[PDB]
Amino acid sequence: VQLLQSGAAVTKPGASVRVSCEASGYNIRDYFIHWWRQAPGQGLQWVGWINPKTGQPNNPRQFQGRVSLTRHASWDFDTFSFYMDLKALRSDDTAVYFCARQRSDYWDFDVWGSGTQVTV
Amino acid sequence: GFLGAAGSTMGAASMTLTVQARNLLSTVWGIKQLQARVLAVERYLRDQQLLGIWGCSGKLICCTNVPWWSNRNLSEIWDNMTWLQWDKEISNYTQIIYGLLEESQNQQEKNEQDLLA
Amino acid sequence: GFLGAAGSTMGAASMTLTVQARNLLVWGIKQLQARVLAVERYLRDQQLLGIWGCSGKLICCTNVPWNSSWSNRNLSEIWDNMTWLQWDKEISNYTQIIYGLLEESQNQQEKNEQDLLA
Amino acid sequence: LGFLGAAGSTMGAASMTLTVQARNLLSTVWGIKQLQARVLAVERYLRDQQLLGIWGCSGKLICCTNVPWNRNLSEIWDNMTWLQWDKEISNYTQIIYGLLEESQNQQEKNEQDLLA
Amino acid sequence: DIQMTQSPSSLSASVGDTVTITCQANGYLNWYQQRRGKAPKLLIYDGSKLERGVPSRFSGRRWGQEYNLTINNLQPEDIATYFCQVYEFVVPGTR
Amino acid sequence: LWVTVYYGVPVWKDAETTLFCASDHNVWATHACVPTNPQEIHLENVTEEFNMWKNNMVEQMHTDIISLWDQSLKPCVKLTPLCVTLQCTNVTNMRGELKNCSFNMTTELRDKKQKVYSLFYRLDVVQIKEYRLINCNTSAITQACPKVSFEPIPIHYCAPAGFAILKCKDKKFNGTGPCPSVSTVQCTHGIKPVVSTQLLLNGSLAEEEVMIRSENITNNAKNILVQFNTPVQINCTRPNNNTRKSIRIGPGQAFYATGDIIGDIRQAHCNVSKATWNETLGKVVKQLRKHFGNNTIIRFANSSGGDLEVTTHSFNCGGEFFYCNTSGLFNSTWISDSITLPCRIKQIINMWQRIGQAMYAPPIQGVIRCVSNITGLILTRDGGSTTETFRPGGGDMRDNWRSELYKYKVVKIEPLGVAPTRCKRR
Ligand SMILES: *[C@@H]1O[C@H](CO)[C@@H](O[C@@H]2O[C@H](CO)[C@@H](O[C@@H]3O[C@H](CO)[C@@H](O)[C@H](O)[C@@H]3O)[C@H](O)[C@H]2NC(C)=O)[C@H](O)[C@H]1NC(C)=O
Ligand SMILES: *[C@@H]1O[C@H](CO)[C@@H](O[C@@H]2O[C@H](CO)[C@@H](O)[C@H](O)[C@H]2NC(C)=O)[C@H](O)[C@H]1NC(C)=O
Ligand SMILES: *[C@@H]1O[C@H](CO)[C@@H](O[C@@H]2O[C@H](CO)[C@@H](O)[C@H](O)[C@H]2NC(C)=O)[C@H](O)[C@H]1NC(C)=O
Ligand SMILES: *[C@@H]1O[C@H](CO)[C@@H](O[C@@H]2O[C@H](CO)[C@@H](O)[C@H](O)[C@H]2NC(C)=O)[C@H](O)[C@H]1NC(C)=O
Ligand SMILES: *[C@@H]1O[C@H](CO)[C@@H](O[C@@H]2O[C@H](CO)[C@@H](O)[C@H](O)[C@H]2NC(C)=O)[C@H](O)[C@H]1NC(C)=O
Ligand SMILES: *[C@@H]1O[C@H](CO)[C@@H](O[C@@H]2O[C@H](CO)[C@@H](O)[C@H](O)[C@H]2NC(C)=O)[C@H](O)[C@H]1NC(C)=O
Ligand SMILES: *[C@@H]1O[C@H](CO)[C@@H](O[C@@H]2O[C@H](CO)[C@@H](O)[C@H](O)[C@H]2NC(C)=O)[C@H](O)[C@H]1NC(C)=O
Ligand SMILES: *[C@@H]1O[C@H](CO)[C@@H](O)[C@H](O)[C@H]1NC(C)=O
Ligand SMILES: *[C@@H]1O[C@H](CO)[C@@H](O)[C@H](O)[C@H]1NC(C)=O
Ligand SMILES: *[C@@H]1O[C@H](CO)[C@@H](O)[C@H](O)[C@H]1NC(C)=O
Ligand SMILES: *[C@@H]1O[C@H](CO)[C@@H](O)[C@H](O)[C@H]1NC(C)=O
Ligand SMILES: *[C@@H]1O[C@H](CO)[C@@H](O)[C@H](O)[C@H]1NC(C)=O
Ligand SMILES: *[C@@H]1O[C@H](CO)[C@@H](O)[C@H](O)[C@H]1NC(C)=O
Ligand SMILES: *[C@@H]1O[C@H](CO)[C@@H](O)[C@H](O)[C@H]1NC(C)=O
Ligand SMILES: *[C@@H]1O[C@H](CO)[C@@H](O)[C@H](O)[C@H]1NC(C)=O
Ligand SMILES: *[C@@H]1O[C@H](CO)[C@@H](O)[C@H](O)[C@H]1NC(C)=O
Repeated sequence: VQLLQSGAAVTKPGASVRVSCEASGYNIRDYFIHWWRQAPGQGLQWVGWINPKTGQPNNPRQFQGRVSLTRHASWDFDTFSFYMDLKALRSDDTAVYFCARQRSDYWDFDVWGSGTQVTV
Repeated sequence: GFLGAAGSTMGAASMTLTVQARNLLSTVWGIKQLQARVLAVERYLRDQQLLGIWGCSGKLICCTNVPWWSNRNLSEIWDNMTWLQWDKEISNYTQIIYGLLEESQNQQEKNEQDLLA
Repeated sequence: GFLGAAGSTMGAASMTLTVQARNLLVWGIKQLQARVLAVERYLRDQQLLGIWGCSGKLICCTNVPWNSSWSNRNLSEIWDNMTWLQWDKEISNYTQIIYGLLEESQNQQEKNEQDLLA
Repeated sequence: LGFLGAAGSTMGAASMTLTVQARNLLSTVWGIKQLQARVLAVERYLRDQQLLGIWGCSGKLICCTNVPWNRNLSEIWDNMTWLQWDKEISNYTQIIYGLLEESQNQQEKNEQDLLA
Repeated sequence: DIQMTQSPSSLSASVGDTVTITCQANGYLNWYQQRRGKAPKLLIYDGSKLERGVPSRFSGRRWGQEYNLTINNLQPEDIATYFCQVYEFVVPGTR
Repeated sequence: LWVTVYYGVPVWKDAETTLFCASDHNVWATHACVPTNPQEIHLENVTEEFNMWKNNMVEQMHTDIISLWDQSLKPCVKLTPLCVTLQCTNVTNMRGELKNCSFNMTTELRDKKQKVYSLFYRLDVVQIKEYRLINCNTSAITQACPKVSFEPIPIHYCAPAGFAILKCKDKKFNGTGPCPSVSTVQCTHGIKPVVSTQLLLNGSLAEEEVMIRSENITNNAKNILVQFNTPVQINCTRPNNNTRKSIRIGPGQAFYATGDIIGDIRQAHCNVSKATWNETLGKVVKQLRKHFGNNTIIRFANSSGGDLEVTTHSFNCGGEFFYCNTSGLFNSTWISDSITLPCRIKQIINMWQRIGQAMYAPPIQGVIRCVSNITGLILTRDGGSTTETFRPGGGDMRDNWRSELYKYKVVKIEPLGVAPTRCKRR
């Protein structure tokens, strides 16, 4: 069970940024994928999950209309790619973004991603 | 042999119960035999349970308590009539007896002994 | 009817054993498996009933002494107030050793005695 | 001491462990192969139980019969095992079974019926 | 609603001593230890059971609405930030 | 004193076993189901502990429905010469929904070929003006075999000998917990195997009022199941008048294309009544307010996103697969005439959430109309929260089946007991 991550991205204000994870090591369709972002010198912040089987996302009121979560499986359903799009970069959107695998109803994220630096 | 006492009277056909009793148990062709085996086992087991509930376990001839429709005399019944004619004649009255023996008559008798001992 | 006396006490549920006793017997394998499983379960239960010397009887008395270690309650209360389901959990722990005692002490020695004295 | 644990023991000592032998009799590829065994075991058990029931010995591990018979019992029960007994006496078992079926059971039913 | 707090803030435990980090919450709680400039890692899940691959010294216990994690035989490598998350709510943690 | 053995005592234990079908030319093969007035016995003085989220009836029903779906697609035609390079043009010169696509095809003789055409929907073709079928790179097509019908019919689930099915007769019954009015039965009522994602159709209505059931309401990742006490009528229609044309692609192999449409091309759609939906939403809000503050704001909204199966109300009406835009219903915000839902039609179907195999669906001639009764809802709640908002969701059929089997359970009878008595064996 291993996930992956993309490199750091620098974007101008009023642009779009895309961050991608990739899970290759296990039965992907049976576990949710969650996204988190951490501001510098602050605790973790919750971004919504995505259901790999049907693709329906769930985002909080703060990120409604600005974040999109999609997944794209490959042939033989051996690898998955989970993307995250942010529509309008603002001043205080700088943070570090992680993708995590929820194992069970306890909401315990055993596997995490490397992380990505997003700066405006 | 098997079913050989068919034409004989109920008096002379009740002495050979064992010979009929033995033969109860005894890929297209591989599925039509397993069905027969399971069906035979099930029918034999159902008949054995029906015998056992009434108080008749391992007994080919029983005597039970309920009184005794028919108006014929005993000599007439056991002298000339055969088993099949009796079965065809009295098929209606069987269900009354079947529930009568198992429900009360045995169930009562299974208690007084427990009360007595 | 079937399971009608489930809520009734032990005293009033002992007169209805025959109702449960006579109801114990794709889309092509799911019927055969059930038909053979019912027979196997019925034969196993009847074998255990028979090897204790109780074959053919719904209510049989046994000469195995009952100690208070397994359970101890007043005979007036047990048969008048509490239910069979309530009693099932209370004595469920010690059933196996009771069955083991019934195995040889109830019938085997008495079988040998009957063999010698006949 | 267990299943078939008195195989070498003398008949007198082997007759005390009837229950341990009597208890184990009942209980895609390897999907039908298990079902065949499941049906076969039930069939064999039912056949043996029917044979016991016909003779009037139903539900009895040590039965007594009404069929009369060298071979003094002292040497048989003290100096032999069940296997040698089987090898020696297997010839006559069919006629013994035939006598047991009707010579002593159906008759007993007739006298019991006529008595009451 | 879900209300959860982590009072201890910063601590000054020394090497070779026993440390305790306490919190209060309702619902399932999990403890994570994050080193500076690295991804978080799960130590104890459900707040009482420890994930396979962590030394047995780390132990967390729950009583009523008060949970806390105790570490004994502290080592220099254990200087990270410890925080507890219920479902989607996290607190900055303790360092 | 002494121990006595009772055979036939009323005692049951939790267990799981295979339950067979009894049902009073069909996908679900109810001919193999045994024939089925059934008796129901009331049990008094008893309170059984029920759980609907962990019962095994739903799993067995799911795998049995999948097996019946699979075994009915074996005899009929395998459409895999149809993966060729199509050439498609517009049907008229709503626009661009239908396409006239022509291609080459084989015939009864191996050395000969023919040129044919058919009318395809825009949702079934993908551009390479050369198109191709949507799934010729992922799966193989088998035809839906017109001799069978897709109309659901009630199915019972009956238990073997030595087992029983317990039922809960509590009117206001929560998903899990004791039931003070347990009864017993041999087997259940008729259950229609209907497939839908966001609205439940032709279901069983509640007796007292609207009920809310979720495994754990605090966890937002689990859906909420809503049951109505009164149905909502919905009329769905397909105005087009199609003609079906048969094409021979081999010895004994037939392909059913579409000749043309008589009259005008009109959009398929469904109608709901506005006032009844308003009352139903008011009742749902009133019941939902019990699991939150008494002054919290309730909201409803369009689906967030995903596949076409979960963002739209999906079903079939008489053999044509409808996907309907439902964003006109969940349009409200609550503080303490008719609605028309445009729909689209699809023929190449990937069913049961499998990506390995697919199915075709022959065109059905004539006008198609359905009148159905909406019984329930499946919702999800946006996390990170006053002002709770709810979106429609679905896609998992176990949620569909669980709304019918929430009261039944299976138990095994154990007819042996040991009891203390004063009697001594002779
Ligand atoms: C929910 O249940 C209703 C039950 O009425 C279903 O409506 C019924 O659907 C069938 C299938 O199309 C209709 O049968 C058809 O009738 C026409 C006209 O007689 C005939 O030409 C066809 O060959 C076919 O037999 C039936 O009339 C219709 N019932 C009513 C009252 O309109 C509905 O389809 C179900 N919904 C779902 C999603 O399953
Ligand atoms: C949802 O899950 C939570 C956490 O697993 C459950 O919280 C438990 O609730 C019971 C009864 O209220 C308490 O005895 C436990 O101590 C709680 N566990 C905790 C706080 O970790 C909650 O009950 C669940 N919801 C439902 C409806 O069952
Ligand atoms: C769809 O078109 C067909 C023609 O192919 C119509 O069928 C005719 O219907 C009328 C009305 O009963 C009959 O009198 C004719 O005999 C039918 N066949 C013909 C004209 O060939 C059908 O009615 C149309 N559908 C609708 C809903 O109007
Ligand atoms: C569903 O609702 C639509 C919209 O009201 C109905 O369509 C109307 O039909 C009548 C009768 O032909 C026309 O006079 C109206 O102009 C139509 N409405 C519109 C907006 O064009 C339809 O009849 C209803 N019933 C169905 C589709 O079965
Ligand atoms: C949906 O279709 C049904 C059935 O055609 C419609 O019910 C009709 O309602 C009118 C009055 O509004 C009655 O006069 C008719 O008798 C009803 N039909 C039948 C067959 O009885 C209903 O109006 C339609 N529209 C909805 C439910 O919005
Ligand atoms: C959610 O609502 C919005 C608008 O109410 C729908 O989004 C529209 O989608 C069309 C499709 O191309 C766009 O042209 C519009 O611009 C979108 N609206 C806005 C305001 O941008 C959306 O379809 C609804 N959700 C679902 C699942 O249908
Ligand atoms: C589902 O229905 C909604 C409501 O009709 C659609 O939202 C409209 O989309 C059109 C597309 O250009 C826009 O012009 C309208 O402004 C939208 N309405 C509102 C209120 O914003 C939505 O597009 C439909 N979904 C799909 C996939 O077509
Ligand atoms: C098949 O083709 C479609 C259309 O381009 C594409 O979206 C899809 O990803 C392809 N299948 C796979 C397994 O890549
Ligand atoms: C057939 O009937 C005759 C006439 O009574 C009788 O003598 C004979 O024994 C019967 N045969 C059998 C096999 O019972
Ligand atoms: C920390 O430990 C216990 C758990 O063992 C916890 O319940 C309590 O709040 C704390 N106890 C003390 C003495 O601080
Ligand atoms: C148990 O059920 C019987 C039968 O209806 C009833 O008479 C009795 O009162 C019930 N027990 C109690 C405690 O109510
Ligand atoms: C055919 O439909 C396409 C897609 O809407 C459109 O761009 C084109 O103008 C139409 N007419 C043609 C190709 O003659
Ligand atoms: C059918 O095949 C012929 C080969 O001669 C080709 O010229 C023609 O374009 C094909 N038709 C289509 C619709 O692809
Ligand atoms: C539903 O009806 C009530 C009362 O008639 C009204 O206040 C409310 O606005 C209606 N809802 C919508 C969405 O129009
Ligand atoms: C309801 O939907 C209409 C069109 O679908 C839209 O204009 C409106 O903003 C929505 N919300 C309302 C009326 O509150
Ligand atoms: C709703 O429709 C179903 C099937 O068409 C029908 O059985 C049911 O009776 C209807 N609802 C009412 C209240 O009649």
